[PDB]
Amino acid sequence: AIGLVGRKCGMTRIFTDAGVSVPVTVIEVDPNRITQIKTLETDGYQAVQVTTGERRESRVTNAQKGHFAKAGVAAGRLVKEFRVTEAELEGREVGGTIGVDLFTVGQIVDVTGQSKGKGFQGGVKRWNFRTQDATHGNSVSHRVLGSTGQNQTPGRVFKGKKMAGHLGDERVTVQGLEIVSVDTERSVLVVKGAIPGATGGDVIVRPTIKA
Amino acid sequence: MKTLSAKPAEVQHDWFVVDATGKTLGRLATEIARRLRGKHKTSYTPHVDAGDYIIVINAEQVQVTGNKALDKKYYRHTEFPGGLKETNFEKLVAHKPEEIFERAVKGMLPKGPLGYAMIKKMKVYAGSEHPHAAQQPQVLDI
Amino acid sequence: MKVQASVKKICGSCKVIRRNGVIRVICSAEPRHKQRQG
Amino acid sequence: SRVAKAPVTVPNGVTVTQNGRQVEVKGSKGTLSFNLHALVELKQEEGKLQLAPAKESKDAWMQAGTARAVLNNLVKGVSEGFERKLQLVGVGYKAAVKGTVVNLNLGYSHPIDYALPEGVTAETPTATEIILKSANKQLLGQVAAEIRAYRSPEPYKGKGVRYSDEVILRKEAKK
RNA sequence: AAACAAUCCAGACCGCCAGCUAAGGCCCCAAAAUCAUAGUUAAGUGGGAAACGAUGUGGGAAGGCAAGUCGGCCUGCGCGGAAGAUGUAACGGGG
RNA sequence: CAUCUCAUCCUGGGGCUGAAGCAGGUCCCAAGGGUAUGGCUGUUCGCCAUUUAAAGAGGUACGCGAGCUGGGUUUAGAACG
RNA sequence: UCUAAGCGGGAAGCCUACCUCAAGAUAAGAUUUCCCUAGGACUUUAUGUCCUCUAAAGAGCCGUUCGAGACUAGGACGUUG
Ligand SMILES: [Mg+2]
Ligand SMILES: [Mg+2]
Ligand SMILES: [Mg+2]
Ligand SMILES: [Mg+2]
Ligand SMILES: [Mg+2]
Ligand SMILES: [Mg+2]
Ligand SMILES: [Mg+2]
Ligand SMILES: [Mg+2]
Ligand SMILES: [Mg+2]
Ligand SMILES: [Mg+2]
Ligand SMILES: [Mg+2]
Ligand SMILES: [Zn+2]
Repeated sequence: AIGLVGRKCGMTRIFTDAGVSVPVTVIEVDPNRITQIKTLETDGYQAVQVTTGERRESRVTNAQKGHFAKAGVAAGRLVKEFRVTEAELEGREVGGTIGVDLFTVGQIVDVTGQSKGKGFQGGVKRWNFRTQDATHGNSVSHRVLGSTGQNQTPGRVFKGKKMAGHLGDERVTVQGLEIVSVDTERSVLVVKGAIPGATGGDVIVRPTIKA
Repeated sequence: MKTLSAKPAEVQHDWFVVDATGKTLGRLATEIARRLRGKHKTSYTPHVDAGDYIIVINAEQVQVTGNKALDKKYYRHTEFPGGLKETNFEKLVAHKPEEIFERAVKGMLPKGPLGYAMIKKMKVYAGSEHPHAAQQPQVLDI
Repeated sequence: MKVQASVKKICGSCKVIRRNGVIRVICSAEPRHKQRQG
Repeated sequence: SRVAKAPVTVPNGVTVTQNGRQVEVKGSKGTLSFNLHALVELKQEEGKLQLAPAKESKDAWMQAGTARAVLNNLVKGVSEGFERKLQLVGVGYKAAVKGTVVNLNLGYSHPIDYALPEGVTAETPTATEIILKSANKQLLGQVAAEIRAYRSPEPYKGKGVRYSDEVILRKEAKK
């Protein structure tokens, strides 16, 4: 299903007439420009490759210059593919635009983004590990992992053991979000809930796959 | 007079295509392994690969006897703490017949660099057509 | 069903059947005479 | 086998062709098909099938008996089909054969729509009654059993879907 | 004999790109039979196990009743009985 | 901080019932997930209080002290019988 | 007679399905676009050697930095900002 590429602009609230306050995220959607269409005879799968935003000409390589010039679009700051079906490819064509009116108020969507990076983190923050007693004779180990295995059988650490490591900065999808408003003059989506990432980060909005 | 080894530079690999329709799996794999190893040549050398290329077509029509289509299990371990996975002969032959032929033949070959080089020469295809017509394979009827 | 190592006719209406290599006893008179060897 | 070694009677009107290992029985009310086991061959005189094993083994005699019984059913049903009767017992249990579906009310929170296959036809003379019929005896039995499976007769009062030719184990709940 | 002091075959003076054999083997890993003849098993039994259970299936000696049928034995090979902890894991593997 | 087994505690699917219904008893299949907080005691356990859908049984050097503790037990002091 | 031939139904379990990673998948896959088109000599006569001319697409160093970060890596920009 074809989606949009926008930018997390920030969070707000929307008051309903009945007094309910709704936490919302504003996604700014520069209208996406179709750069390529992949079909079964050429690529082995059907997809719509789209670009959005703008990139100055000195940061655009010659390869990408020619790739955007083949289509009738200007270079954007990123290029993304959406895997689609036929009959979801009727009025789509290279050099076309996919705007914010692809979504309706109340439609359920999934938002994909890059979560905030927390760097190197320990078991407590990364795996919800429990701390050991702060003061009952406890030595210099309060937030440490504890045991990492067993004795001589198996005599190793198993794969997938939860240890300290880099946390966040991953691709995350939040499903089941509702479209609170579709401002086509501001080119903005307003969705209910929280979406992954920081303000200014790239987010992909798709129709919900749960259906 | 001393016994000579085949030089790798003068080994002549030949291409063959065998049809697997309605053949016993193991009884075809033994002949494939013999051809791949080069055991049918008088220049046979255990440290040299002098075998032939073998194209297997219609690989998904290979047969097992008895009740093995349902009873023969194929195992994997992902090396994760509970990650032992299991499949059937009939599920795997309708999903990956090339893995069936590769597992059958790789166990009948030597286990080492030369063995991997020998297994590289078996090309397995589920359909009736293969892409190696440039190599002009001869019909090896087993 | 009774899953036993010893299965046999109980009443005169119990039939001894073999199904998929399992010896079973099915009875039309008494549903409680159903047996499977195992 | 005694079931085999007895020739099936073909009434006048039904044809039975034997193209290959397949066997096609055409009649006034159907076109059924059958496969012959590799251990048994077929031949008519003019209007009588005589199934006989080849190689004369015990397996072949078993398979020949099976082929004779199935072909006798095929001829019988293609000439004049089979029919089965279901009876619904219990208050509120109703059945309506509309179009090619059976709408059943069997003490549930929703009525069951059963979709008859292309071989089987259904009818309803009375609400607590279904008469199915088809050429295929196997298909008829399958449809009847699948309908009965929705609500089988219970021992304590007999309520449910039952066969007309079915004896029900009755019980009681003396304290 | 997978691996395996004490099992089986065999007692190493040194050399050889010679031959015959033992135990054990001869589809492939891996040297030699996809050898031959006649049977049995369908359980991957072979390739772990008992009391006991059973119209499995092959053979033998009888017996009763008369389109053959009944149920008693003695045996060959099978079936159930048969649940464990890192990973198939009770043919070394492929098969 | 775990990981496995299944001889299953809950949840899922069935047979029988001395199964009216509700609810049970018992056997079969099933290891995906889940599977208390406290008082007492060094306790494991156990008892009790109150929950829970349930508060499973085991293996892992009776898993885990070059990860923590050191209450018990098993150094040297001291006392009672 | 559910099974021998043939045809079905049937579970939180299995395979998919949902999410994330993933071509070092050495079998290293695919698509789009972009760049490089000079002369000689010497023989070991061949992805041969040396000399002259060439230095592309792009990448990096470096700098201003970051909602990215142990160092890295990654993202943005460097005056036409
Ligand atoms: Mg200290
Ligand atoms: Mg401290
Ligand atoms: Mg080890
Ligand atoms: Mg050895
Ligand atoms: Mg000899
Ligand atoms: Mg050999
Ligand atoms: Mg032979
Ligand atoms: Mg169990
Ligand atoms: Mg307690
Ligand atoms: Mg311990
Ligand atoms: Mg102490
Ligand atoms: Zn009985």
